[PDB]
Amino acid sequence: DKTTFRLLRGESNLFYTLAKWENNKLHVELPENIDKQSPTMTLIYDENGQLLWAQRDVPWLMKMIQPDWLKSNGFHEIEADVNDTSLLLSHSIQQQLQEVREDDDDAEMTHSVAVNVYPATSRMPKLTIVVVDTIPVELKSS
Amino acid sequence: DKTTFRLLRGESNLFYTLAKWENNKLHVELPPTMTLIYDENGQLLWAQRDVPWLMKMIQPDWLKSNGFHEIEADVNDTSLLLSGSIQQQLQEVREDDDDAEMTHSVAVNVYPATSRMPKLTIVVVDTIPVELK
Ligand code: NI
Ligand code: NI
Repeated sequence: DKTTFRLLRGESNLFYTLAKWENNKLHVELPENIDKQSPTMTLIYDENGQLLWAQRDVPWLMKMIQPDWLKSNGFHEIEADVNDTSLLLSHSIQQQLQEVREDDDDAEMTHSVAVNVYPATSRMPKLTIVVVDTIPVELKSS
Repeated sequence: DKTTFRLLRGESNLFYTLAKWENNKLHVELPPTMTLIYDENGQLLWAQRDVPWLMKMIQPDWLKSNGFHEIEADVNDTSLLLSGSIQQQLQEVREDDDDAEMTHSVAVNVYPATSRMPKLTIVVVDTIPVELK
């Protein structure tokens, strides 16, 4: 909750820091195995809500992010089913998800989402960074 | 265990975001943990507190890659990691065995060189021992 919020807001900063504008475009300089260094998903939008960069293409995830949310700092929650939650990681969370599947394969998983607004800068346009924790809330205890 | 590393690596990304390279020197802004920052050759550039016994615990091999480790320490050394709140619990551990051994979680994170910073390795240590919550 509070530690989730802080660690998610902290990952937003890492990506902001590592982001650059070259060739009239946004690029992020990330270590080789970023996906594996953290169980998070990041998206980066402009002041008008247009996607500029996605750690990956995640349809269900992109329809959950209400444009409204991009105009202010916030902590939200989105929902996915076990099947989508598992593609977010596609390692041992997989066994746990199978266990959720054994009792209810239509089970809903809740994911925390941090929205961070960055006012434009001399070397950086106004930007909105969105960070989604990929470990559902129902599996945190483990 | 797992969230332990995630919270330590969060304290690490913080220090990396506040960091700056000016006058050819690393510049660090002040954001239960202790942080140390090293360069590409594995030389210390900054320690949040100078704790000699801890530095000799950070195996140079660990600075090459991101990783999660554990280091042992007696009660005298663990209590030197805080200057002292938790100190009270440390006194009763000491009171029933001055040779008690303490474990501390250690997160190592590597940040590749870029166009605003050179390759760094930030090391974060959980100052509260594993067996004291
Ligand atoms: Ni179904
Ligand atoms: Ni002794």
